[PDB]
Amino acid sequence: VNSFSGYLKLTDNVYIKNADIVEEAKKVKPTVVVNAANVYLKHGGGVAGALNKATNNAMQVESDDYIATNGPLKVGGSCVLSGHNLAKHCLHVVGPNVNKGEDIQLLKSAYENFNQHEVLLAPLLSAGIFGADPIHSLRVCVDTVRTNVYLAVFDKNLYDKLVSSFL
Ligand SMILES: Nc1nc(N)c2ncn(Cc3csc(Cl)n3)c2n1
Repeated sequence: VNSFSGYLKLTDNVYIKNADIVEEAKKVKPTVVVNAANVYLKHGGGVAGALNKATNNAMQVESDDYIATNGPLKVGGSCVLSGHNLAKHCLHVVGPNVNKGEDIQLLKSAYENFNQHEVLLAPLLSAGIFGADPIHSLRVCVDTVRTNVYLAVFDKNLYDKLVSSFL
């Protein structure tokens, strides 16, 4: 038993809700929140900008020290950093950004990072301003992640479409 409430059950291990990831993390305080990061951990918009803003820029400060020491992530890769006031940990995961010309086949690789964590609160990777098809991202998530993932979709209209089209 965990603290997640109000989710539609999609499969044995995947759940979904129409929620802003920031409000959802502040309420649950999960062990792991996933950030939809870029390789530079530059948290400008989408999920990253919203999460970072909620940490009063502490996420960005921590991230800049990480990059200065380790260099950029790979597309498809991840790193674990602090969750600040939102979670114990933040798993920064880089899905392919379609609007950047990155290979969408790396979306499966990106979701594989979730399997290193028993339970996660996460957004749909590569959706929204990353330019991939959200229906596709949800399908790759369900077909790749084996651990317990609580998916949050902020756009109501998108949420309704994802549910009604899910096989
Ligand atoms: N659950 C949630 N909460 C937000 N505050 C939010 N903002 C943009 N998206 C969609 C998204 C997924 S991956 C990238 Cl990039 N954007 C969000 N999803």
